[PDB]
This record gives sequence, C-alpha cells and structure tokens, in this order.
Amino acid sequence: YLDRKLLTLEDKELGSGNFGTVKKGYYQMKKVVKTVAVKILKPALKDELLAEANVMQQLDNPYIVRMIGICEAESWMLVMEMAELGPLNKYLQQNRHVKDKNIIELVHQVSMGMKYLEESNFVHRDLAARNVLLVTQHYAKISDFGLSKALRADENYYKAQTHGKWPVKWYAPECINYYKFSSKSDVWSFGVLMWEAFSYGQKPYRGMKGSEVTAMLEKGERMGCPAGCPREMYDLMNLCWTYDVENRPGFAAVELRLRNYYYDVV
Ligand SMILES: Cn1ncc2cc(Nc3nc(N4CCC(O)CC4)nc4c3C(=O)N=CC4)ccc21
Repeated sequence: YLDRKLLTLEDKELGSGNFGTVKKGYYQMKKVVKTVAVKILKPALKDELLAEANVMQQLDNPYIVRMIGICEAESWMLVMEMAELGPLNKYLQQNRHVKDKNIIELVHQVSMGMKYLEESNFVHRDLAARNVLLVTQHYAKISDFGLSKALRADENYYKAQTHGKWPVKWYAPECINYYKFSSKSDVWSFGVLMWEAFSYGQKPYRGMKGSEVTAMLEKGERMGCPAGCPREMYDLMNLCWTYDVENRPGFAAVELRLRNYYYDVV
C-alpha cells in the first residue's frame, strides 16, 4: 500500500466527491513522479472510502479512472491518476466551441466504460457529467465509485436499504420508487449525462426540486432536445429514459448505437 512520504499534496481543493475532497498531488514512483488526484476523507466513513477503493481495484478499462492505491496517513486517502482537464460539465461550460462530433466521441467513450461496468456486474449509481473526467479533450474516464455496488451473481439489481441523500435528477423511476439500482438505471443516468454533454454542462431540470422532477417523469414528460444536439443523439436520450426498466436498453445496445452513429459521422 502507499507511503505518505513519497506523496506530496498541493493545498487547493479541486472539488468534492461522495465521501471526500479531491486535491492535486505528486507521488514518487521508482524513477519518476506521477501527478495524481487524491480523495481525502472529510465513525463509518473510513469503510466507505475503503469500499470505493475495493471497487476501483477490480476495474481495469481504458475509460475508467485508475486507482494508484490507498494511503493512510494524517487522513485516509485514495490516490488516483490525474485527469488534467477536469470534469466534463465544467470543461464544456468553459469550452462552448467544442464540436458536436467531439461530444459524441466522449459520450461514446463513457458508454464503452459503462458497457465494461455492465459486463463486470457493477452498478455505478452516480453517473453524471460531473463524474466524467477529461484526460484530454478526446479522452474521457468515468470516476467516483463511492456509491457503486458489486452485483450478486444471482441478481441484476442492488436494493438500497432507505434513501440517503441522492442525486435524484440522475435517477430512474425504479430507484426513486423502489430503491432498485441496476445497469439499466445507470442507462437512465447516462441519458441525463448525454443531455448534460450536449447542453454544454448546463444542469438538468433547472430550478426544480427532486420531487417535481419525479412528478414530471410520471407524466411521461422529459427534458427537451439541447440546442444543436444531433437528432439521433436526442433520440438515444429518450430511449435511455424509457420508464419501464425492462424495455429500457442495456449498455451493450446503448454503446452499439453510439458506436455506429459516431463511425457514421466522418
Ligand atoms: C480544472 N479542474 N477542475 C476540477 C478538476 C479536477 C481534476 N480533478 C479530479 N477531480 C475529482 N473531483 C473534483 C471535481 C468533482 O466534480 C469530482 C471529484 N476527482 C478526480 C480528479 C482526477 O483528476 N482524478 C480522479 C478523480 C482535474 C482538473 C480539474
């Protein structure tokens, strides 16, 4: 595991995730230094960070943030690779010149990242543009597995005991209504992430309470098509927002439509 001495931290906080506060740092490997991002813990919580690390340790995919390791000194610390460009929603906010086909590339990468996660039977549970990190303008990685769960070999959903404070605007009806989280409910979140991407990092359901969003969806109402969003991408959003879980597509089908659409547009 990781040694505090070989870890240097800058003291400005880059932002906050589910169980901590992310800071830039430098970690000396054998010969070189790796620039890193370090989630630092604010009773239970230690277990939560450790659990997140336990999830990350089992994941190896090009489109998922790699964990370097864990560090236990002064605070409990989860050491990750640094995605220099930061979160997708902030980047697109500040980079309105980013081309529609650039955004397709990036959301397609998230869908590859998520297809892997679906094949691996892990549920993300907090998929949102804020937790997509940009290594480069054409390379996105999924992060923050603080809410993630390893599914049982006999089940395709995790059932939460209660509702703790949740990112309700990214949650499918069955998560809100029944606390049932599956890869299919990550697909719902992905659609909201797509809406975020093609709206250049604008928040979904602006000015509405979680309760008003739920009520809007149960009417069969959905968010509109963002300015300049290609119609095939907006169609996929609505598919992701299928109310019935069973009819909603899985990430294999979502990634396939993203892949064909992206490859079609050269
Ligand atoms: C310009 N900017 N603004 C924020 C920002 C953050 C990265 N920071 C990163 N930031 C976070 N968080 C802060 C922002 C929140 O939206 C999500 C939690 N997590 C990670 C990194 C990271 O590089 N690697 C693994 C995990 C790098 C650049 C950033």
